[PDB]
Amino acid sequence: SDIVIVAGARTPMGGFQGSLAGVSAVDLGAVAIREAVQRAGIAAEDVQEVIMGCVLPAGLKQGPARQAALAAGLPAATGCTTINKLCGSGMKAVMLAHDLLKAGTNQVMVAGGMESMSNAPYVLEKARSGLRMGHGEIKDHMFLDGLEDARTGRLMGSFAQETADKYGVTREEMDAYAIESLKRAQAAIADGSLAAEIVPVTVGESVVKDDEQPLTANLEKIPSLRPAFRKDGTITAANASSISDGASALVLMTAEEAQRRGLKPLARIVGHATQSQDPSEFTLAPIGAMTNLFARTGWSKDDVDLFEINEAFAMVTMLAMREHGLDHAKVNVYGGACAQGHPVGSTGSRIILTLINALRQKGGKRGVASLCIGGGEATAVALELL
Amino acid sequence: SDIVIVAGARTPMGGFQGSLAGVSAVDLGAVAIREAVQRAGIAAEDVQEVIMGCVLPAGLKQGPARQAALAAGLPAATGCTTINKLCGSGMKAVMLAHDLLKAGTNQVMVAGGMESMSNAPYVLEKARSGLRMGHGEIKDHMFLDGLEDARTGRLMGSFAQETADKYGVTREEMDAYAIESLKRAQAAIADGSLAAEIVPVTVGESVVKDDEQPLTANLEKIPSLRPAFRKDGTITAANASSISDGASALVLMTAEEAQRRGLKPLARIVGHATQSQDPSEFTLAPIGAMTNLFARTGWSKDDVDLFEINEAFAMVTMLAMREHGLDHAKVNVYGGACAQGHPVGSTGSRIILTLINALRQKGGKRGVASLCIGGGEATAVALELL
Amino acid sequence: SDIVIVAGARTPMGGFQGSLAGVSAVDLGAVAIREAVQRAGIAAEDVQEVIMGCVLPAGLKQGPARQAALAAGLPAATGCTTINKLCGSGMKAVMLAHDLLKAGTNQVMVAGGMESMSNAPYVLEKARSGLRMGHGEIKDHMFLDGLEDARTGRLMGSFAQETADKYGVTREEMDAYAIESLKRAQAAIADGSLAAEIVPVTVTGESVVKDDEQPLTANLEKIPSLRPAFRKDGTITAANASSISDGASALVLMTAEEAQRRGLKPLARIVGHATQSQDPSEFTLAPIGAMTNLFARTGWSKDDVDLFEINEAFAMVTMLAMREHGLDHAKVNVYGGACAQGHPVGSTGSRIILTLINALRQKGGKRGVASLCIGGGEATAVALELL
Amino acid sequence: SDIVIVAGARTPMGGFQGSLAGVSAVDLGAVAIREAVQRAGIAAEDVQEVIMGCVLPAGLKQGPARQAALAAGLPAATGCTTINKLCGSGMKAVMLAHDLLKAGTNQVMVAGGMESMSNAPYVLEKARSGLRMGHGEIKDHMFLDGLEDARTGRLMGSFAQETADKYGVTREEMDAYAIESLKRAQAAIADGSLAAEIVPVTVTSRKGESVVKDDEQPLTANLEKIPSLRPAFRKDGTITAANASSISDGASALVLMTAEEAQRRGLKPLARIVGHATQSQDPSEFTLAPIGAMTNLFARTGWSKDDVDLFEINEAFAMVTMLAMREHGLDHAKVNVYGGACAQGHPVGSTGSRIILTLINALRQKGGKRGVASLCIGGGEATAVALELL
Repeated sequence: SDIVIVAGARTPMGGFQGSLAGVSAVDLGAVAIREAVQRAGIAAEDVQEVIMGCVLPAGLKQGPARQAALAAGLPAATGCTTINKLCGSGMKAVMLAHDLLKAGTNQVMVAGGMESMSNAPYVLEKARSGLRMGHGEIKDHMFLDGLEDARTGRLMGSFAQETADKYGVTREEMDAYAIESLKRAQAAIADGSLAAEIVPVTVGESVVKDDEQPLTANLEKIPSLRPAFRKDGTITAANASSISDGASALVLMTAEEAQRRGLKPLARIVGHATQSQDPSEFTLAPIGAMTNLFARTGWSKDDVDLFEINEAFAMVTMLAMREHGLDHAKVNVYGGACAQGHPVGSTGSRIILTLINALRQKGGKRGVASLCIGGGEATAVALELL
Repeated sequence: SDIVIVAGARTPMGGFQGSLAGVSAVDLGAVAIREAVQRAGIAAEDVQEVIMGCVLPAGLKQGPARQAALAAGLPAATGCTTINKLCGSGMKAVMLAHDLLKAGTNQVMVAGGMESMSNAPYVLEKARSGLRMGHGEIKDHMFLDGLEDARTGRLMGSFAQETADKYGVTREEMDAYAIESLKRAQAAIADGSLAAEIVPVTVGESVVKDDEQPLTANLEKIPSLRPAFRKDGTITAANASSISDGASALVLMTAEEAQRRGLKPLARIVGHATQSQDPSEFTLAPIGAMTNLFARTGWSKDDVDLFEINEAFAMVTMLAMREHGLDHAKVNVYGGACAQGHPVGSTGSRIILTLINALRQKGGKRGVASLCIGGGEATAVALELL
Repeated sequence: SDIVIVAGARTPMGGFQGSLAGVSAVDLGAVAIREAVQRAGIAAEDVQEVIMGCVLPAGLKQGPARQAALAAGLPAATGCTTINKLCGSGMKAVMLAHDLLKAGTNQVMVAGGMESMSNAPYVLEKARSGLRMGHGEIKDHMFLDGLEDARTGRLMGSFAQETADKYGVTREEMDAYAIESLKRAQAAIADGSLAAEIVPVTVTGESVVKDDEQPLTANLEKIPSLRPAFRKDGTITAANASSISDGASALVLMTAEEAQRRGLKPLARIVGHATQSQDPSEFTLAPIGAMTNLFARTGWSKDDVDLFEINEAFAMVTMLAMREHGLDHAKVNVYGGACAQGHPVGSTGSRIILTLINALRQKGGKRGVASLCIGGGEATAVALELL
Repeated sequence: SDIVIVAGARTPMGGFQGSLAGVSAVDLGAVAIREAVQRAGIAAEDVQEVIMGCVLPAGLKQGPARQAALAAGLPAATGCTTINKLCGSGMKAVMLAHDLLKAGTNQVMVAGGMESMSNAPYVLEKARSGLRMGHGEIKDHMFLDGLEDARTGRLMGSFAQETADKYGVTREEMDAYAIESLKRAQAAIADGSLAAEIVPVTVTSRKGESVVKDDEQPLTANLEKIPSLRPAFRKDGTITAANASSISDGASALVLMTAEEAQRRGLKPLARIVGHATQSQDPSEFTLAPIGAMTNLFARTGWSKDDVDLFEINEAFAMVTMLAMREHGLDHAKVNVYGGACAQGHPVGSTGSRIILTLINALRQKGGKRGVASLCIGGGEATAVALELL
């Protein structure tokens, strides 16, 4: 009945057209799954069902999760499903695995997420039936089906900008938050802290073992960047998370199944929760996400040692902290997406590994991971070390 | 907790650039979702969670399932996920919602699927980074992301031709299955047999109420047509399912939740199962699926009054009927995808609705629905009318 | 020194995705080059150089005039060039051929043009270096490289609209001109007057296209009620403007000495040619200048001219040229023009030369002037007489 | 009428997506023309007709030559034609300009060519009517309309490789001529011999505005790597990136007049054109066309190789120049004396007029009076020009 996380791994996150541009989302997935299975102390053959999140599947070919599982060396006998809950896909994958394990459908599962934003193709909406006469449109798949509101075509960024104005969040405040996340991401790379959640990728040949974007960023240029989403706005490239490539994966089991294998798992899942509201409000949903999780769990803000609230935009984390009265001391201790980027499919499960690793290395037992989700939603997971 | 299908609705199936060509996957999902909710005798605000099948999301804009729920008239408060288990997607959405109800995450869910194969756009792969020099491909998204093996580039039909040669299934055998399926579909259209599962679609403004492909098909010429996947092969455009457009949604609840609302559910989900094996062998996966399903539930084929076994190819239903010793008179009794079409996102849930309709009208009680899946898989669901 | 047209052929003019859409511009040029040379009574090998106009060469493959020449049965020893003087490309082709023969470069040449506006591809401008991120555009080759002004991005019809207003031309005048062109073009097809200039084109079942498509599918009743085409309260329409069109044209040219050396009788002598170049916004007027410059160099006057071919890019082009030069509509485009037939951009310039010659032979004149306007602000004119 | 070259200029040659990638073919055209009309000591207005060679006009907008002239600053009264005779376009523009001048059509013309191979777009053949079902193609305009045989679809390098094989030409021989072409091209750059023929081009980068004054490829070529380069056109071939000219960006323009019109203006022209010739044969034998073209020119002019002080025989491949030199019995010390296309590159639309400018300049500086300029042409052709300094 108690659902435990046995092991996991994430690739480095790559800059846009950066260090993982040579690697398909499927191959990044395969590497995370392979490593998570190996760390979990089980053979490939034991994995009953795979669920992998992926927001941008055009050009990935038939069954991104299925391709990822086989190239991870999981046998044909492992059934696979790819899921899209946008930004939250990765967490939603861990939340479906969780419910399937409590439903008694399976005993060992892989859940996680993958994105190569660098390899999203373009689409021709009128190629098939004919353009006929006159100039036409080639659509960016990542903007069209990923980053843009469907009803109004506006980038999630320009929604984030109306909310930051509404809450009196400042240019300097969001830059201060984004600088601090950068410093923490740099410190964490430098002292070897992230090694324990990372699996290197090899791409003539070359090993990417460290998050690219925080080792390339210039903290000095940050107060002078142009507003990214609205003329004379306050949100920039640096105080919003960057387009990125990465994959993440966990092995979940029932506790009985861990113990039956003689495995000591990392963490039990205490609960999960979902908040859904107007798309315009997506950056605020984690507040809702987390108040639902507190009510379901029994937990309050006092019970939690560490939080991972994803930095989709600096303002998302800051307003969640403010509305829930949290200290930046307890929140994204190793930095986050502003410094490292946001591979939308993967971040949802990635922040769940990061939370564990930091609970383990900083000496906590209880954590909450949470992120906002295009279309106006947010997921949250409550977690205890064992 | 017992898990029940309270109500369900399916659009007509349209042919490739046919009757529903003017309607997006999202809008087909919305017609179906709104009508299921209506038929369940609840309000839109009552649906806590939505999961919808969708194999080809290119061009549909952000969160297909999310756009469908909201255009259905479901509030922003209902949370939404899009899933992809290829031709299995709609059955997998119903399986996930089943397991989430058993886990106690929700009490009311909509699950189903939605495909506009007509409106699948074209994909340009290396445009983003630059083609640099030399010619390139522009990929049919439907082919690349839907119908072709990933590792080989081979259409699933090419795998089905192989398997059928290997099992000694002949052209006249496959065509005999195909002519019978057609007469069942035509009869069922003329009968008014399928008025209870269908919700019409408005595209002047003409209402589409009937499956068009069964009506347009030339029963006469089935044995004349050229082979599809090999110049001397036995599989044709008519003993394989056609490209089509459609959607389908069910309302699922706990037994207790339908009882509290004083609703009369249609059916109980007795259980589900998945089978996964080599991609080249996907056509045979339903045999293994139906074996896992009898094991999981203690059912036998003698327990089953009616089967709905998806006719992705005639040879898939003929081989599953050969290996399980089934009567054709009890399989796909209002026809199937050889006559009607296969909108790959929707068919998995569609056949669950069609199985319940025929059990009610033909007066059985116990039903099995199963279908094959790109990547070497099949899913299976056992239900019982209440 | 004296320069003669020995013979020629033009394909029918097909509509946009109409009768010749299954045929490439290279293959339409091949049909017209082949028949011109059969009608001249010379061997493929007696052709020393080819010059073919083609405004929309993208997707046509290496050397459009080279391909059409070879497909037409001409040997590899015949040198080929492709030219683009926009709408004038096909007249200019004849013009360069005339000068090369004058200069002693060759004794026997083929000159004309070809266009498949139906087969014009789409172009993607940044796909080589990278779109990087964001929505981009896919550009209609026919519009980007043919029909739009490069400096403004404005359709030629948008220039034509402003000029027609400035010169006091009305909806009713242009529609009336364009109904007359329709009636002439239908007459000439039905009574067989165009047979002798046309080479039929067999398509792929297999069938023979022998008649210009567009005058036969035109709705005369709708003309007066059509929406303005290039400005929301304009007078110009799809009907009194020329339509996108497919086809090709080809003439054999020689010095007079070579004609009599081989003992041929040529159709016509070329008395001279002229070019008028001015502001692209004034391109509909440039023919007025072109004919003026021609009258100055030949020593002809309007009154020496028995028949005129003045291409109907727009009905106001021919109207304004007719008004300024004081020409009798009865002596101008006697078998109709491009308002009814279409304007295959690269072919038209040489086509009206062949039509002018057929018209003089059957209506019983001697002296003709072909002129057309050119995108970018130009115009060419040719002086002909029958022998 | 005698026909004189009064003046001309050619842009530096940019490598594929290199030094001139941000300039359109037309902007390179404008720059060459404007500098040629200035050096010719005439006014923009005195130019009555423009003929510009351009092999890849997709995406350049309506009337490439017309835009080149208007942007250079020639008035709207100056008539303009774009021409395509593939690799020979530039030279064809000048031959046509020579003929129209001889025929009395004009007294003052501009001829040349312009190519931006960097900025050639892609084309979708079936997008108009629609792909309907199944995977289609997106074609490289440079390849489809410039560099491959229509009939066979084969790259011009494929034919080149097959002719080299047919004649027994060795990797070593081909590399030895390319090593010499690059030495010549480096030495020409460094002691400023190319300065007189070149008009610099102004470019932009994230650095700001800079000036491109030099041919980039001779400067960034690795001389020592050349024997070690992989073959370019068949698994176990002899032709490579170094012994075949490179894809390139560039424009060139000449002012032509009748000798009378130049006299009338008090100008002193650079050279008279003594004649031109063309050779056409099977597209597979394009690399051999220059041999016939020169034989035909010799026949039309009454000249022999003994009358000729310097030659430019464009190095589309090392083997083009090498086979012409062997068959015409030519001295390599008198052929491509400032290097050629193997070192510098090959903007297909400009190279025909460019080499005529290089040949005049070599003749004034290295000495001599009489030159021949000849190059091969995709589709199996070749043009040649004989000219005399005045």
